[PDB]
Amino acid sequence: LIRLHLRTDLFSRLPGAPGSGAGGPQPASAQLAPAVGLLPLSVKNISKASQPVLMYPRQLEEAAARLPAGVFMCYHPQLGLIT
Amino acid sequence: EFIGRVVSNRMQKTVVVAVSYVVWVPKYKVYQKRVARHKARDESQASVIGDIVRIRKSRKFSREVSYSVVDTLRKAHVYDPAAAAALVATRDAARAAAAASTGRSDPWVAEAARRLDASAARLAALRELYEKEVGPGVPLSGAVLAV
Amino acid sequence: RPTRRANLVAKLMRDLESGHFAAPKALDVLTQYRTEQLSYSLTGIPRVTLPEKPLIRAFLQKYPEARAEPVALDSFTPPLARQFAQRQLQLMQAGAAREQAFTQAEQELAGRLQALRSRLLGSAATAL
Amino acid sequence: SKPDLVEKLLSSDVLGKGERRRYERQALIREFQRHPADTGSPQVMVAVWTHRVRELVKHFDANRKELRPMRELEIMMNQRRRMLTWLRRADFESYAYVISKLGLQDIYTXXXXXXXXXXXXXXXXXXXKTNLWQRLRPQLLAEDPVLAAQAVATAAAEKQRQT
Amino acid sequence: PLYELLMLAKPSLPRAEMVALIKGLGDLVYRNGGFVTSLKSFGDQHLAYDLRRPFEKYDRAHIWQMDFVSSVDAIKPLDHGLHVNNTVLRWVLVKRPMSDKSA
Amino acid sequence: VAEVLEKADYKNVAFLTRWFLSPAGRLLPRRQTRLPVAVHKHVSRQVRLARHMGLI
RNA sequence: AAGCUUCAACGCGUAAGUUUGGGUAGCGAACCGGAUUAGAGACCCGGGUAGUCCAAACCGUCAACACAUUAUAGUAAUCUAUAACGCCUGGUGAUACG
Repeated sequence: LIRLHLRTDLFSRLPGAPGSGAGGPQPASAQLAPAVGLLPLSVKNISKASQPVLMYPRQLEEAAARLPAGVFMCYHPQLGLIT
Repeated sequence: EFIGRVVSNRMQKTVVVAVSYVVWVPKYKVYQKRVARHKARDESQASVIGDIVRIRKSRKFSREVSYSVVDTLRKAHVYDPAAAAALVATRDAARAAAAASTGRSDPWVAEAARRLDASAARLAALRELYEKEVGPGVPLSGAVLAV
Repeated sequence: RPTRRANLVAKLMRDLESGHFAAPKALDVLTQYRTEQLSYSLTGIPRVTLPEKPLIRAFLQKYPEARAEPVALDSFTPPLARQFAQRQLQLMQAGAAREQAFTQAEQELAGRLQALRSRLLGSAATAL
Repeated sequence: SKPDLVEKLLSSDVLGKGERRRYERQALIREFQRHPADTGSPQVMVAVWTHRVRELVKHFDANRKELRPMRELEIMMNQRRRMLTWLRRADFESYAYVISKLGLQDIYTXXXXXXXXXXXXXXXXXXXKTNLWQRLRPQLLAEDPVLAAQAVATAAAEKQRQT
Repeated sequence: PLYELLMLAKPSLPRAEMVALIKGLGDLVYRNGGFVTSLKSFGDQHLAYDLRRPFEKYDRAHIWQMDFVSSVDAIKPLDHGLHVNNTVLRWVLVKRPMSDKSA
Repeated sequence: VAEVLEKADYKNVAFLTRWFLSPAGRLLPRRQTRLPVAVHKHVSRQVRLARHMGLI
C-alpha cells in the first residue's frame, strides 16, 4: 500500500518531514500555525471511467470558474500528468 | 480503410466482417460502442475465422458486398488434431528426456538454475542492447538521452 | 445538523484580518508555537503486542511467587521477573532455543528466588 | 510377514477413494505438467477439472437427488470453459496439446465458433422448465466425447444385461 | 483406516459360541486384505438401560472390541455380520487415524 | 484440565463423570466446564455419543 | 488476468396446494355439542377428516429484510469514489384483456 501523508495545515512541516518530502528542513521564516483540517477539499472526479472528458483549454477555463478554487489534474501524451 | 475481425466465412468468395466503430451520442457526452457488420470480397479464401483483415472499398460486386479484402494481418492459429498429437509427442518427449538427463539435484533445482542463467543471459543481452543504443548512462530516461 | 471542524485560529483569522476588533491577548502565543488539534479519527487501532507475554506467562506459571514481589512502579528499575525474561530472551537472540535459555535463567537468577522465599516466609511468620 | 503387513498398510488399496483419487490426482499432476512440479499452469487446471468431472459424473448417475455440490459441478464446468477459452487466446499450442491428450473438442467463442477456411462443418444448437440432472447430464455428455463413449457403452451394457 | 467396534454381546452364555462368533467376524475382516490390530474386551459390565423390545433380553450384557484395518468394501459384509446375529444388540464402528491412535 | 490426550476422542466414563456429566443422567453445559468451546463441543459430542452408548 | 457484473436464458427455492400409492404415535381445516353476549358461524372448552409422515412429479409466487444490489479499493456501514446492474417518478386507481 502507499501511505500518503496528508497536508493538514497551510504549511508542509519540512522540519517535520512527514516521512518523505523535501530534503533539508529550512524554510526562511516560520509561518502561521493553523488548525485547519485537511486542505484537499471536496475533490471531484470530473472524468469518470464510463465517460472520459476532453476539455479544450478555453472550455477548461470556463468550467474552472464553475467549480471552486483549485487545480485540475490533467493528462496529455506529450507531457504526461499535467495540471 | 477498415481493420476489423472476420466473423463468418461460410459464404462463397465473401467474408462477413465486423468492425468496432464508435458513435457519439450528444445527450450524455458518452461515446457508445456499436459494431456493424460488412460483407467483403476475398479472392483466395485464406481467411480463417479469427483473422484480422484489412478491407477497402472497391467496385460493388453485389447488392450488399461492398468492400474487398486487402491483407490479413494476424493469422488465427487453428486446431489441427494430428499436429496436436505431434505436439503431445514432442512435448512429453522433451519432459521425459529432460527429467532423464537430470535425474542431490532434484530436477526443480536444475531447471530453476537454467531459468536463472537464461534470465541472466537475457538481461545481459538487453542491457548490452541499451548499451549500444545509448552508451554509458543512468537509466533516468531515454527522452533525456534523445538529445 | 452541522459538523465539528477546525478550531480557533481559522475561527479567529477571518475576523482578525479585517480589523474587526483586537485579538484575545494570546495571539503571539497562538502563532509562535505549533499546535495540533485532535483531528479525530482512526488510522488503525495500534494494539502493538508485547513480546514479553509468553516468557512472563511461563514464569508466572512456574514461579507464582513472582506475582508477589514489592515493586516500585514509578522508578524504571526492572523487577526480578523482567530480568528472568530478558535473560531468557538475550540467550534466545544469542542463538540457543527457548528451553535451554529457560534452564540457564533458572540457574542464573535462583539466588534472589531463595532470598525472596526467605522474605516471604518471614512475612508469613509476621502475619500469622 | 510383519513387513508384508506394513506394505499392505502403506498401499493405496486400503484408503478411502477420496484419498485414493487424490493420490492418483498427484499422479495426474506428474503427468500433465510442462515441468518438474508445476501445479498452477492452466493445463494442470483443466486436467484436474476434466478428471474431476469424470468421477463426479459416474457418482452423479449413481446419485441423482444430490443438490449441494452440483453447484460445484457447474463451477468446475464453467471455470474449465473459461480456462480453455482463455488459453486458446493465450497459448494455442498448449491448448491443442491438452485437448489432444485429453481428447476434447473446441468450445471457444450471427457467429461462428472459429471454423476453418473451407470445409465449414458446423454444430450449433438453439431452441426454436426442467429439473437438474435431466439437463446437466446431456451438456456434459455433449462437449466431452469420452463421456459420450461411456454413455453409449453403459447403454449397451444395461440393454444386454436386462435382456 | 482402522475401525474400533465397541459392540455388545449376550450376558451369560457359556463362551463356547461367543468366541466362535468373534471367530466369524475375524474370518469376515480376515478377508478383503486387512486384519485386527488388537481384540480387547472389558470382561462384562452390567448395562445402563434395557433393550430388545421383542423377547426382553435385559442388561448384564457382554462387551467386545475389534480394532481392524479394512478397505471400505468389507463394511457391508460386516453390516450383515453385526445385523444377522441376535446374540449382539448394538455396534459402534469408528474411523481412526494412521497415527494408530486407537481407544 | 485441557490435557488433550485421553480427553479429545475418548468416550469412557471416568473423565465425563468427573467433569462433564450432570448427576441426573444429564450433561454439564458450556458454562460449567470453562474449556475451549470448539473442543468442548467435540467432547460434548463424545459424551452425547456416550449417552447413546450402553454406558451411562 | 483466465478478473468484475448478469441484459437474455437457466437452476435453487421455507411452507401451503394438486396427481399417484397406501397407512398412520402425536399435531390440527370440516361436521355435530356447549359457552362472555341479543342473534355467534369466531375467540374458548369436545371429539376429529384431508393434510402435517413417506417416495416421485407439477407449482415458484411472499415485510423470502442487512428492507443495507453485486464486486473492487480503503478501518464487519447507513463514512463513501468507482464497475456493471435492477427499481421509483404526487395520491386513489393493478384489476380485465392479450
